[PDB]
Amino acid sequence: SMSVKKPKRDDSKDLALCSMILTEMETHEDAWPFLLPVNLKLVPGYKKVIKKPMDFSTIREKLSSGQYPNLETFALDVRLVFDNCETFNEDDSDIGRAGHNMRKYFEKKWTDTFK
Repeated sequence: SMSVKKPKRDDSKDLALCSMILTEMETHEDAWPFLLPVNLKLVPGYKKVIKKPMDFSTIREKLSSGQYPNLETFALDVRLVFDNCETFNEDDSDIGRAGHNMRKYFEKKWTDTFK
């Protein structure tokens, strides 16, 4: 509350560390469904169904331009990529499996870097 604060957690490296995580997600062999925005002209149903499209290149541009206020807004966009994937793709599909694999990969890096 006013003039009453928990001890200051050092967040000065968060930007660099989210960049490193994002690099590792970018270079994973199962990243290919997620590297670029879904083409809304060429994929029937996507525009109407997925209210907030997100992809790794969009996260990279947001990260590089100071559009994440803190490390949690960064995690929310990464998770959005996988949530969108599950919304549109069957689990038993190459893309559906890719999304589960990448979500697992991300959540481990996230816990190990920050928790």
